[PDB]
Amino acid sequence: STQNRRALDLVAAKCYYYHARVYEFLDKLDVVRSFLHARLRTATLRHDADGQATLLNLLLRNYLHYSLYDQAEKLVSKSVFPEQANNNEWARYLYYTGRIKAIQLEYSEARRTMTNALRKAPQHTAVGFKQTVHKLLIVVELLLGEIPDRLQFRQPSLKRSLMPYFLLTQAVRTGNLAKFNQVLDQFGEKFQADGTYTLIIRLRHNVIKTGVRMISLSYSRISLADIAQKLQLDSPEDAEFIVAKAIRDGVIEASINHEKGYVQSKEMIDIYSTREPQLAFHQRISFCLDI
Amino acid sequence: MSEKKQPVDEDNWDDDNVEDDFSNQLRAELEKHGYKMETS
Amino acid sequence: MAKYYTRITMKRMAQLLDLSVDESEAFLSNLVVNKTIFAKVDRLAGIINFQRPKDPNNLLNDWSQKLNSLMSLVNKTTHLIAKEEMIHNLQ
Amino acid sequence: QAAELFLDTVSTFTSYELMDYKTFVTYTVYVSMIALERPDLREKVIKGAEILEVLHSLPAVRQYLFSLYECRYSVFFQSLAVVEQEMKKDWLFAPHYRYYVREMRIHAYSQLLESYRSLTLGYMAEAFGVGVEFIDQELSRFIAAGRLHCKIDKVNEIVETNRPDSKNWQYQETIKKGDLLLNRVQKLSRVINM
Amino acid sequence: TRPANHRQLTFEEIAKSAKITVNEVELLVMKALSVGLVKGSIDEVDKRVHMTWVQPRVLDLQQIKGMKDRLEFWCTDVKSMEMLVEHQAHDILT
Amino acid sequence: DKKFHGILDQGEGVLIIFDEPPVDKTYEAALETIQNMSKVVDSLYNKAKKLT
Amino acid sequence: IDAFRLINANMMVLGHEPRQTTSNLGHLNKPSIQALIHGLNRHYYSITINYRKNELEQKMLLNLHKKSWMEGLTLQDYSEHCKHNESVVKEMLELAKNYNKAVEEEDKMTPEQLAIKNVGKQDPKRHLEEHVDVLMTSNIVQCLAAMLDTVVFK
Amino acid sequence: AVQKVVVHPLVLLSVVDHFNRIGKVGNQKRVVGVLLGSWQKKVLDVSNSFAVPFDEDDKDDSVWFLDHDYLENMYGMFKKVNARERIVGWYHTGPKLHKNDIAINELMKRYCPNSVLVIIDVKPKDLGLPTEAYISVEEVHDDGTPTSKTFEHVTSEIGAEEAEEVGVEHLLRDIKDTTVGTLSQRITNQVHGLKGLNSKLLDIRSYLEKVATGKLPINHQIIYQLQDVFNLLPDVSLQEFVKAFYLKTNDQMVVVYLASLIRSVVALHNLINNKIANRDAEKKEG
Repeated sequence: STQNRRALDLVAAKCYYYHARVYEFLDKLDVVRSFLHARLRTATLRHDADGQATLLNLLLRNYLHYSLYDQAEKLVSKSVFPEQANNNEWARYLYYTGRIKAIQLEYSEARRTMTNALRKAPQHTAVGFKQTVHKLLIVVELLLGEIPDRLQFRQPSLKRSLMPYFLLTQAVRTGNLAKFNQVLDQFGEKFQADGTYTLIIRLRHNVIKTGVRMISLSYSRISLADIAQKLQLDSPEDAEFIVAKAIRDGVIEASINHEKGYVQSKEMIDIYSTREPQLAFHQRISFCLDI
Repeated sequence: MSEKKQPVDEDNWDDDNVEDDFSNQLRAELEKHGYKMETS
Repeated sequence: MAKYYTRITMKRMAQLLDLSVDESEAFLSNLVVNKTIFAKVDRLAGIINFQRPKDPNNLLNDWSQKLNSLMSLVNKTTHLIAKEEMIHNLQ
Repeated sequence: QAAELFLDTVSTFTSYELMDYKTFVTYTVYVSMIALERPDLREKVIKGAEILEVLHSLPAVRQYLFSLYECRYSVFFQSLAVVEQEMKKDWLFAPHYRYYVREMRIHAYSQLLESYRSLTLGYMAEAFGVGVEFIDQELSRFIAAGRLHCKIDKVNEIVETNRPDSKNWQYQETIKKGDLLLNRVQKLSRVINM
Repeated sequence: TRPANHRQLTFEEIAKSAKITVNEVELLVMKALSVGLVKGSIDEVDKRVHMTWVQPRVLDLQQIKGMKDRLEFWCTDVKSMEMLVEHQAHDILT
Repeated sequence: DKKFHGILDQGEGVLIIFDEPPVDKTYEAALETIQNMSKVVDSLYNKAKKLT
Repeated sequence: IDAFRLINANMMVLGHEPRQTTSNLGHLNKPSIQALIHGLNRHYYSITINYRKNELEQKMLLNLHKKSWMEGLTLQDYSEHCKHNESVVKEMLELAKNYNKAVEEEDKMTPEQLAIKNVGKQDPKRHLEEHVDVLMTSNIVQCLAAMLDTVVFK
Repeated sequence: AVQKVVVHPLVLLSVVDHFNRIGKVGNQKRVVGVLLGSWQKKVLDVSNSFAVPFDEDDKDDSVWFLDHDYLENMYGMFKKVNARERIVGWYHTGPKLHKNDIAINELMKRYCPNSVLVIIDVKPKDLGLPTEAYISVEEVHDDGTPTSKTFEHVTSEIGAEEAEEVGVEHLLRDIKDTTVGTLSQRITNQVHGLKGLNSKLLDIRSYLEKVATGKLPINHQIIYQLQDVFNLLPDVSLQEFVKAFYLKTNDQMVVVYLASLIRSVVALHNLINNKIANRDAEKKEG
């Protein structure tokens, strides 16, 4: 009750960043972790404010950057909620766990805690971590399909940090295949410097599903020995095969005349008499009643 | 104000979508029509 | 034929008028420009039809009418059964 | 709006900034051929005595506007190449010269396509603009862009149209603005009250 | 006899069940509509009729068994949908 | 010229004729409210954002 | 109400105050000044009353007065409900244009002055939250009742 | 011939007070009285009443008595105090429709032509409106007797009046779920109205108790309606009744999406009118 834990949990947290950057320069990292667990062990039992919060972001800061287990642990960590963390350590808290679901393939759940990690942030200008989340937030949306205009707040310090990465999503909204490869040699070295390359390498599945939606919506009765030459696939024998998983995933619906070679598609109009715009309402009806 | 504790480190929008379309497709599409009349 | 039919062929109606199929089309021309009988005829499959609009809203509207006819009818028998027991097992 | 502010062209005097009134005539006709359809181009700028005689001194713009109205589709692109080049070197249209023609292409395409339903794709080469595969790559990128309501076939060599209602497309622009305004107010309510 | 799912008989079945030719069954049903014993519509190109309303007849103690049983599971359907009402809108009104 | 509407065919010349007053009152007279209310929230910068 | 009863004017000549208060139950109601102009309290007096209510009457007038029979199990003129759903929204646009107006003349003359001065012409802010209640209960009641008829009626 | 009846809460209370003043007999007494009122514009009105002396012995229950001298002079007084008021018919207390009420009506039809009866409740428990009325119709018809006559229920409700709504709403003071918003309809007809259809479904089950075992008259004129209810049972979900349903859901909820969007910005503006009275008040006052 003297706030000796409370006022010095900040002094714990604020010295840890100097305790880290010394150790992230010339020293080790890992017996501080076991010291941090006992520091976490004494938390939440005696006092239950701002000791549950900072001791977990400072637990994550190299556990992400290591391959140690530490990610399903943070699932079964009860300390996910400290419920209040002073609006700046809380705001990046959703970011450090935001990359966790991204790096282990949890796509759609991650983009809402990436967005919430972006809009709880202060009014500063030299913001190089905000330079990172604005990059990472729409990596995972390229994995899903949606893409906003990223340069909608472009700065004299944001512009040079976007031009390789903005040129990346130039290729995704197109249907070309080696255009992705024209990026992945021109800016392959920059993507490792930001530490994102293992996410970038799997976009070839998303380019071709964007392409097959574009082609099936453009052309109605197209030969399967024509789509491969347009996608520079170099082979018609697997041009049936991507379309096979395109119906297995359910991108396009209609049939293939494999004996002839043309892929017909039905003109599916009047989605107006279907339940699905009410789902676009019911997500947004209830939310605007919440605000 | 304006702190952000650092742990780590119109006129523009419509043409960007138009830059997306003809990014590498027929920028100065001016003279091929003079050369497509005798072919097509 | 507009009252009781839904969709009849061109050849059938011209036979029930005992005249030419062209003379049958001239009869329905100057009656729907009078708009006293509405029709949507055809001269490729001979398929004419009577009182066939798009009906965007009249589906649910006539359905809602069938509820109020039904709910008035379930109220008709409900207060009628209870008196019928009162003339057999009264006292 | 700019054709609506340039609606009059009568009391618009021989001013200082467009020192030729005929330059003002060229600007008000270039914005009119986007902003309004043809129940209104067939009454307002084709019949105005104030607008007919001032481009009677112009051989270029008279041929450029009327080719869309006279359905002279092939010669339409010839002067469209002239205007768009002139639009580049001109000030104040050069911020948006690439946005103009791609709206004038899609307006010249769909005007021809909404007349018929079973128009083959090899008819538009010799009557509308040469290059069959040029038409192919151009129509493929606009249907995929979500406009120009038709549906092209490939191996029986035909272009089919459809007709959608003004419900799905009218619903589409609503969900953009509803997301945009809620993006505005949710970000606002975080900023105020800490 | 037909249930309320279709009750959509064809003219060939009338030509089977009344052994009368094709060129008279249209005259037969317009008489039936005029007297008022049936209320339905008449197609001619698909050769079917959409009968909707029929004249009510009498029945013995066996057809009430069908009207007992088709009524009986319709009772609990009023129970089942209203069960959502007083359980979900319960705190809206005590 | 939209004085009549339908479609024209080239193989044989069939004029499919159809008509519907589709809807116009419900949506676009409700759509401009959104761009009106956009200007209201912009005016809320002129009494709150500059102020508090 | 407030039944009365006379007092003797013989005691008025004596100057003697009647009715000899033994309980703090009489002086609970205050008489009106217009009745005090008349003979109260110089010729008559008030009497406190209550009412004799009983469950033999209480329940059989509550559950019988306003009972809606099958009204909410209707659809309310199904072509015109969505027609009335535009009969409000159209002027609700321009009433929001007033709300796109009245907020813009704030940070101005001290909105206590914006209380006196707005008694001539209509305001958006109260009128604009008015129709939202109307455009909700007309919709939510009618949309819910349509989706209970589909289950119960087959 | 008669549209409906209109019953005021005065006469509703003007029976129960008489049921209490005869409730001391203990054994058996039905409250039978004279119903006063008018009927104008084809709508039956009920305004006033009283009760007439009446007894009934159980053996040979066809001997009733109406002291008509008590019927004459008291109506002679009520016509004198109110010439607008007149006779409208009669009533009885009606637990279970006693037997004399086939010819009580024919005894006193020489005053009112359409001499209507009213059945009331003395023990109030139901989920409806416990006020019943019939009408007198006779028939030289189908099968029963050469002289046949059976009452038919005309619809019944409690009508209001401006003067009595002061007194009616004064005597309640218990509960009154007013403020009709989004949830008055939810309970007056969506909680209750679905359970309204309960006892209407359950009523034809009570007639269904005669499948082979119940009372001896079987149907003849009861089943033409029941044959129609299963026939006029509504349209199944295969047609554009599917499609036009999603059509209006995609239309009605648009207005709900707009209106809810408005409600946020209004209360957001009301937040700014409360930060104008917080930060601009602490520096001034303290």
